[PDB]
Amino acid sequence: ADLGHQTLGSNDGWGAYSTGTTGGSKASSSNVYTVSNRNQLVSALGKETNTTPKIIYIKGTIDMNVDDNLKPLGLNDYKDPEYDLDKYLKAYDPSTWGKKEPSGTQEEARARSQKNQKARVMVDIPANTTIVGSGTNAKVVGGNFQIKSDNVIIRNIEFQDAYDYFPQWDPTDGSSGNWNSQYDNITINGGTHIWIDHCTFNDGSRPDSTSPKYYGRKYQHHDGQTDASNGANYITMSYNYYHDHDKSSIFGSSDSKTSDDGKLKITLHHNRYKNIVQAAPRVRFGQVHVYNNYYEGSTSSSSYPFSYAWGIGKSSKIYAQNNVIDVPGLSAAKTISVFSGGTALYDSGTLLNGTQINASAANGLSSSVGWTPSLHGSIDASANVKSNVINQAGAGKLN
Ligand SMILES: O=C(O)[C@H]1O[C@H](O[C@@H]2[C@H](O)[C@@H](O)[C@@H](O)O[C@@H]2C(=O)O)[C@H](O)[C@@H](O)[C@H]1O
Ligand SMILES: [Ca+2]
Ligand SMILES: [Ca+2]
Ligand SMILES: [Ca+2]
Repeated sequence: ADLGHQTLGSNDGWGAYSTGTTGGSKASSSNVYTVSNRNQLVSALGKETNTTPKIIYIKGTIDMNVDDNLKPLGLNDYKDPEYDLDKYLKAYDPSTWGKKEPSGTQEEARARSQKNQKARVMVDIPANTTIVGSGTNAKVVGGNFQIKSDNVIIRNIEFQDAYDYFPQWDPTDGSSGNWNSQYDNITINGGTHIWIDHCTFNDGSRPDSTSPKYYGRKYQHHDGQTDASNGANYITMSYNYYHDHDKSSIFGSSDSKTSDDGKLKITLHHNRYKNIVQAAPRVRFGQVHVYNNYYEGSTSSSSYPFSYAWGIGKSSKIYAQNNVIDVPGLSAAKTISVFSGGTALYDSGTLLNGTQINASAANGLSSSVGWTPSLHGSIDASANVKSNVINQAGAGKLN
């Protein structure tokens, strides 16, 4: 079968559980689409009631920041009449505003501005859908695909620059505050039976090195790359290339969402993470199988310095096998970041800078996560992971 018609293998990660991930493989003739712009994409997807098996081939570059005539939209097109960046900055300067949450005219105007862009860039993917890139140059630019449905395959697409024109200031986010934006490339919001394979995720032509600092903090236009929240379950992400981005993959969005316990069952394998700062992945609650991934970066990089690979969040149950991390000078312990409530990590075969390490033991964590993954394909020796992943991961590697 071609990429449009292929299904997730019956052993290929958590996505293969129960009914598995077949996407729109069973699509009838009238439900196979080829799309090359936002209008065609939105027409093909339809609404949440569009649950018939469907296949969507993406041809070329699809820019999501466009109006109904496909004319590009920017800051001044989305801006609420009452919003002004200068006045926003003046209103919420810690020097005069202090550390209270931004409120009043400018923040309300920014929120409205944000919703205006959201209307264009954010799109829901209905049940029983396969979306695949045709050829080697299929791109989604500025878009945020959201999956709340069951049974969705996304493959062979380069997702670029899910860019928010209206970052929100939060003075309480961290010890010196932070700017936060709303769009990921893909958000799995309660979505189930999902395969994301051979995709590329990056910040396009607007990397964070092109954003200024306000209040001494990066004016952050991006959020996540592939995030999963709100009971998202039975997901395989394989052979993806994540690069040049801050926060990559957050699975479980809140310590308070205890209903995520027993969910967020995600398998990540053969993914490449190059110049990713953090959260690759950051996990709360979930039984997450992380195997044969390759991580490369620098702690001293001027654009996207390495912070950590695995985030051991509250009640996380990461099961890691034969992953390879290449970050000069990094200690075994600092391969991961442990957050309150994170107490356990299974890792075997972890290679740091060519040396076998035990990331869990280096951090005083229990090696018992209470499960062993049965749904997986062949496991590469750590020795071959770097080569295999560099050669095979990302969009434009099949076609
Ligand atoms: O900004 C986000 O997407 C995340 O915010 C929180 O992250 C923390 C900090 O805000 C962030 O700058 C970095 O230091 O990581 C922190 C963390 O991972 O805890 C939330 O905890 C995340 O779920 C996410 O919303
Ligand atoms: Ca944050
Ligand atoms: Ca976020
Ligand atoms: Ca997100």
